[PDB]
Amino acid sequence: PWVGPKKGSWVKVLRPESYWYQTRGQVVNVNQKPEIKYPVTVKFDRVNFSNVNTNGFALWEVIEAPAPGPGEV
Amino acid sequence: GFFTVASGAHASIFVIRQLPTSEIRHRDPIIGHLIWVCIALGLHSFGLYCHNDTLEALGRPEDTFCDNSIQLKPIFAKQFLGLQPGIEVLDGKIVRMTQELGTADFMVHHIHAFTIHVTLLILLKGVLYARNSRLVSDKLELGFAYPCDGPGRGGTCQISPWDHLFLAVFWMYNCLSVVIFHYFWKMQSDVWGSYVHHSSLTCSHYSQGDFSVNSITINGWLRNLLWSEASQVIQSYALPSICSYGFIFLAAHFVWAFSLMFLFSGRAYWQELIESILWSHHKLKIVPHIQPRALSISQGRAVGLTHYVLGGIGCTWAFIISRMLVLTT
Ligand code: CLA
Ligand code: CLA
Ligand code: CLA
Ligand SMILES: CC1=C(/C=C/C(C)=C/C=C/C(C)=C/C=C/C=C(C)/C=C/C=C(C)/C=C/C2=C(C)CCCC2(C)C)C(C)(C)CCC1
Ligand SMILES: CC1=C(C/C=C(\C)CCC[C@H](C)CCC[C@H](C)CCCC(C)C)C(=O)c2ccccc2C1=O
Repeated sequence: PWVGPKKGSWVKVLRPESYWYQTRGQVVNVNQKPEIKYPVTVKFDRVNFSNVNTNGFALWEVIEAPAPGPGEV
Repeated sequence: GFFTVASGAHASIFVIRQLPTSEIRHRDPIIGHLIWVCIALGLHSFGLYCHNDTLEALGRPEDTFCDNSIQLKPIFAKQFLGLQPGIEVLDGKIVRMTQELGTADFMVHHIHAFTIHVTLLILLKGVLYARNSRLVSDKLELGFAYPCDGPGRGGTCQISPWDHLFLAVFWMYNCLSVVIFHYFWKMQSDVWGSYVHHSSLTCSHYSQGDFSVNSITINGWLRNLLWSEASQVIQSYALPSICSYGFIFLAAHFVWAFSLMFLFSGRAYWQELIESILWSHHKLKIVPHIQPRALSISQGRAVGLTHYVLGGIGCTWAFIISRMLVLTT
């Protein structure tokens, strides 16, 4: 079964040190291997200071959220 | 000055992009001796001025370097035109007059040499140490215009030829400002002016020939040149002719001061402030998708340098032009 969020669904990042903390991204993929500490892959339209668009998060660092509306990050 | 610093810049770029000449392989002696000559020149030339200031303040003019006191005669400054004695005049003005050199001219010329040599030192160091150095050995890989290599090895700030130019421009501006002040004051005091009646004329100069007596001290430069001759520009508001020059004087002071912002501050403070500000925009749903960023390090340096030079040049421009316009009319 799918351990993490569904592929393509929007997840709100809960990692305090993340550039996208409390903002939402799209789940690119989730690693089903139980040995992966940070399986979920989330991409965001806003590049961070290092011009990086995607990142890897653990199952406890992302929660399911609705897609951003107009003017929402 | 600007084109000389440009030549230094593009010499550095050529060294980065192409193979340098073999004089770069003993660069350490070259720059070491240039450093020594810069230090010795600055010490002697400027410390003569400082000695004059201190001794005159203490009340010992006999101990200062001047024509009446200990005098440094420019023996090598010899004539070559072989002109006839006298001056050339045209309708109440001195079109041509010989410039008489003394201790003040000696001191100011050696100040000129010192500043030229320090600017050359900065440019030559940037050119010769562009590819690599003892600090960082892959400066060629880093390129031409990079801010640093990191806080490591003590800190590698402004190791790039771009930053070497960024400093050589400051030094060129300093040199040219001193040159402009020397020319302006010397011409006003000893060359330009009117005359009052074989006929012998007593020449009334605009600055009253005070260069040879007051230029020997930094206080003399501050008082008789900046303060005394800023009367025209500083008091130009009511006058229709030069009110613009007075306003530009003020605005150039403002711009020069504003440059210090970028010259002293750093990227991270402004980036963090921008993020804190952007919090409110995001709160109110004002989301700029071209995400605001603080100016890069090199850009901040460039902006600071540009504003600094522009403000200084504007102040000098307005001051000299106001003085000349008022005096001649
Ligand atoms: C052991 C002491 C010593 C010695 C023998 C030298 C020797 C030299 N230095 Mg100097 N130098 C020293 C200390 C010393 N330095 C220190 C501590 C500094 C750091 C501020 C420098 C910074 C320095 C620079 C930046 C440069 C030199 C240069 C030179 C060379 C030319 C001479 C010159 O212009 O010096 C000028 C500088 C001096 C400090 C003079 C030498 C100091 C003497 C020996 C002091 C002896 C008396 C002392 C004050 C007694 C105090 C006693 C009290 C505390 C009880 C020469 C090889 C120049 C060079 O390389 O030219 C090619 C050069 O550009 N030096
Ligand atoms: C330190 C470097 C330096 C620099 C950049 C200048 C720059 C200038 N000097 Mg010179 N000058 C210097 C040293 C220097 N001087 C020294 C040490 C003295 C003796 C006190 C003088 C005495 C002097 C006079 C009297 C006059 C100038 C003038 C000038 C102008 C050039 C025209 C001229 O006649 O030059 C002449 C240049 C010299 C006489 C110096 C020769 C070059 C050096 C000193 C050779 C040393 C090398 C030696 C073989 C090895 C030394 C080893 C070391 C370990 C001790 C210009 C502003 C003229 C000017 O325009 O005045 C308004 C002028 O009238 N200078
Ligand atoms: C709050 C006080 C204040 C402040 C912060 C400033 C700030 C400034 N003034 Mg000043 N100014 C002030 C009060 C102040 N002024 C007052 C009360 C007046 C009277 C109305 C003036 C009149 C005035 C004039 C007329 C001018 C300035 C200049 C400037 C600018 C200097 C920029 C620079 O880098 O110079 C660098 C500093 C120097 C080049 C030194 C110049 C003065 C000394 C005494 C010359 C000594 C020469 C001697 C041969 C030794 C040289 C050594 C050499 C190695 C450098 C700057 C905006 C001048 C400028 O733009 O300079 C380029 C300029 O034109 N000011
Ligand atoms: C590129 C480069 C650069 C720059 C350079 C320059 C700036 C140069 C200049 C040059 C020059 C500008 C030169 C000139 C020369 C001159 C000459 C060579 C002349 C001489 C003279 C004579 C020889 C004379 C003599 C006399 C006498 C003494 C007396 C009487 C007689 C007679 C007149 C004969 C830099 C470093 C930045 C960087 C790297 C690269
Ligand atoms: C202030 C500052 C900033 C912040 C400055 C920024 C972001 C510049 C702002 C750019 C604006 C948006 C360009 C538009 C031009 C001006 C607003 C024009 C004003 C003209 C007046 C006459 C009204 C840096 O990012 C920085 C970085 C590195 C070293 C020093 C500094 C530095 O000093």
